[PDB]
Amino acid sequence: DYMGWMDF
Amino acid sequence: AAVERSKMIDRNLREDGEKARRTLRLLLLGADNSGKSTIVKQIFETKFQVDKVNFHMFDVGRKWIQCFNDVTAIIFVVDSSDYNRLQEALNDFKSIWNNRWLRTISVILFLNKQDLLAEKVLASKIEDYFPEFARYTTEDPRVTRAKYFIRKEFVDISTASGDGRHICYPHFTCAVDTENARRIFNDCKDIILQMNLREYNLV
Amino acid sequence: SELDQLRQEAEQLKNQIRDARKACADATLSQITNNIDPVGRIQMRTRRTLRGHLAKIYAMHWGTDSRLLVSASQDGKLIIWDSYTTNKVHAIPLRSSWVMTCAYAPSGNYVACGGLDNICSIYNLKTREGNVRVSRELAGHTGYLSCCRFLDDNQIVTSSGDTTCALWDIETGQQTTTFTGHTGDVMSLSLAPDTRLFVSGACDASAKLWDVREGMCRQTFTGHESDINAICFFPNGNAFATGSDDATCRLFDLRADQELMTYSHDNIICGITSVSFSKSGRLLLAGYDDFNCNVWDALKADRAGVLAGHDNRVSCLGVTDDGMAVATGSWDSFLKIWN
Amino acid sequence: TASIAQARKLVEQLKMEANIDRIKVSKAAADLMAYCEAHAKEDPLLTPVPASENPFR
Amino acid sequence: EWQPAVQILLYSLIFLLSVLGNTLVITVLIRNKRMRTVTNIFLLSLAVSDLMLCLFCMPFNLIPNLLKDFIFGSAVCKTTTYFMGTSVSVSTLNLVAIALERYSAICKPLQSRVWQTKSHALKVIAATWCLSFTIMTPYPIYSNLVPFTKNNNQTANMCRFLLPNDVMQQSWHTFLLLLLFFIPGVVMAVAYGLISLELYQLMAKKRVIRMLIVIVVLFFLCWMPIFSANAWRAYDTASAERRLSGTPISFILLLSYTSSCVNPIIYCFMNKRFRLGFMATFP
Repeated sequence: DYMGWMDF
Repeated sequence: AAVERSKMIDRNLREDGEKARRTLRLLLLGADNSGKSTIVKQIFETKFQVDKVNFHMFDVGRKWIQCFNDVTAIIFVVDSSDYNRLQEALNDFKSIWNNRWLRTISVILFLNKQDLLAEKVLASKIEDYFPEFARYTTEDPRVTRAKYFIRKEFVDISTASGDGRHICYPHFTCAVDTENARRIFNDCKDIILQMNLREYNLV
Repeated sequence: SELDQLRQEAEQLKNQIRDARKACADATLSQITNNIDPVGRIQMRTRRTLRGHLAKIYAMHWGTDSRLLVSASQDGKLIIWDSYTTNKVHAIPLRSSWVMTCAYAPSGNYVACGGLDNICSIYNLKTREGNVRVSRELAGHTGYLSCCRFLDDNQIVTSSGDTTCALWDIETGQQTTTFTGHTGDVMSLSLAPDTRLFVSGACDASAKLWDVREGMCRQTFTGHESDINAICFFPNGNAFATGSDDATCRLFDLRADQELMTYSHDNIICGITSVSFSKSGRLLLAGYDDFNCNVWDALKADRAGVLAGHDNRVSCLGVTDDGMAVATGSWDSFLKIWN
Repeated sequence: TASIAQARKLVEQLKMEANIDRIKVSKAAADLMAYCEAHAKEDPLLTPVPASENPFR
Repeated sequence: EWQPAVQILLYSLIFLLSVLGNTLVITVLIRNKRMRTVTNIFLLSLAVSDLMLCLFCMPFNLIPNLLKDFIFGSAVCKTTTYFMGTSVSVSTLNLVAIALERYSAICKPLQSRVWQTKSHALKVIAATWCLSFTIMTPYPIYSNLVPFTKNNNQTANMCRFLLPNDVMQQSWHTFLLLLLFFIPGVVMAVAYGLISLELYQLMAKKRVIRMLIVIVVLFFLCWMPIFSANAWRAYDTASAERRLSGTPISFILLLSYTSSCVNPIIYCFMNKRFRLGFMATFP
């Protein structure tokens, strides 16, 4: 699934 | 080849606009009897240095005053010892303070030969020249009454108009005093600080 | 009793002067120029900006060829500009920074400079060693130099704060004539197109006409309420204009010995710094303390245009001998060339 | 005596400035008007020259 | 749908305000030559870097978080990731540049006359932009769409960033949060601290000192959350994502971007010398 995030 | 000359000239004119920026320029005002030449401790001109900051004074031996509209500070010198010309100095100080070209130059005000004022008051006819000195009420207490009255008259001219654009820095000086260079240095530090606050968007 | 008798005789003579002028006052310039056509809107723009000075520009003068000009700044540089390319042809270090005037000799061989130093310094441009040098320093005024103008490579006329004007022989370094009769400081000077006469304007609001050969005041003119800062001959040599702290300009004709015109508008409220005429003398160009320069129709007295583009006082102004450009200098440290 | 000496000159000078011969201002005015018309076409500020002829672009 | 509806309202508002504020500061500071001072050179640079930050961070973090997959191409994931770090980096050194310039002018007024010039300001501007474009170069390199599939059997992606091993990942995230947030915030706490101390050593002075305190507070509130989260993920990417992924990190990101909304307010619009510049910039 959609997890984590870009850094900014 | 002509443009290589123009750029080599524009490089030496920028190297000179820096040697200029390193120095603070001051104008002296006052009548004779003031001791202007004794406030000095190092168009006539003279140079001195305090805490590695370099200063350059200039005095001319309503028109020529326009040249000095960008100096850091006017040094205005008054003789405190006799009151026959005190009003003359007050009219002169008023004329400097309200000048169209000087609306942003702060004045360092030297009330000079204050020891001769102390001798004159300890021996003075002051209330005959200024009737509103009667029952003034703020060293000897009488000398302090005169000194503060004398000072009060100039600083009330200096505050009757000015809008906080420029301020007056009053001092009492004897001809024997060495500290005038430190006083000018501190007041230049304060004048430069006051404009740095408005230019650095703090106020 | 002799002091009083003269004083009454001077009052009677002064009254005669007024009657002779009034009798001569048959029509105003604006009654004569009523039917003509207006200079239209003088739309004009900056063609060049000269960026080298680092303090207030105080004065500028064109060379006789409409390329070269000299300019003076209170950074202590006198700079010679090729206005077509903007190249700095030369930069001269002045011995004192407090300069107020600069001039170009008609030959292009020399420039002159002075101010709060009470000296006029002459600089030789055309040396064999390739560096500009001091030719002579003219000492003898007891108050600051407000203006200077060479008649030829050996003769120059000067104005001063000591209320005089003087004519110098540059080779000997001596005054050939002193001109005396102003009571205020003399602020400006202008030599007639034939160089036989000059006019000077002073802080007592007088303008005076002088004979260069005979050393005499021929005529005195009055009308401004306040100190005259600037003066300029009209191109024909029969008239001149003045500008003052009055916030007006005046025009006089020498032969009628009186004011023909005054240039003002109630929105203009500050002093005039400088004046000059176009090649026809149909336009009077004036610099102001409000940072503008205004273009006046010298004959209809209408405000014809504005040279807006400086961030401080327009300190000096000049039209070229070709009539092709106006230079303006300023207290922000740039010159601009216009039209 | 300096005030009386000076005043005699201030009188002489007014004697010279009165001895002059003045013309009517209508004539003086008409000459400045006639001069500007005779020199009108030769003045690039009152009417701009084309960009080919203009030395400053 | 309430949390998504609030999230689009918040992001679109803060975007519109940060575009409007920075573009007005850019406009009024380019038109008014009078307003060209050492400080206003840094404010113009800052407003441009904040405008980039607004345009390249805000919508490109919102849209994938709404759609729950990265809709744009690999070139867009690369290009945005470069400009995000670049604009975030230039801003944090333009805010440390304004604090150290202000400190020289106010605490050493004579000594700073030697160097504090419009040319010196432009040296520091040029060096800051070039060093930001330089160090952010890993972002368009190692940021590539990572695939998965949705419950509708649609193919889906998530733009991500990954140095070649976990030690490089952790050391990198430690470097950026100690050179684009920590020290940039301790030098703005000691600069505005010393300025407040010397200035206080009176109603105008207290109006200045409260702004200096508000500046060091708003910096730590906007940036501490996002810089600490990134460090958490670089250690336990699993726990960080289980906690913060989806809606929570979007608000930590909005809080970060709100810096580019407040900077025009506190540096420009609060001083009429510029407010009048605004009145002089437009008919």
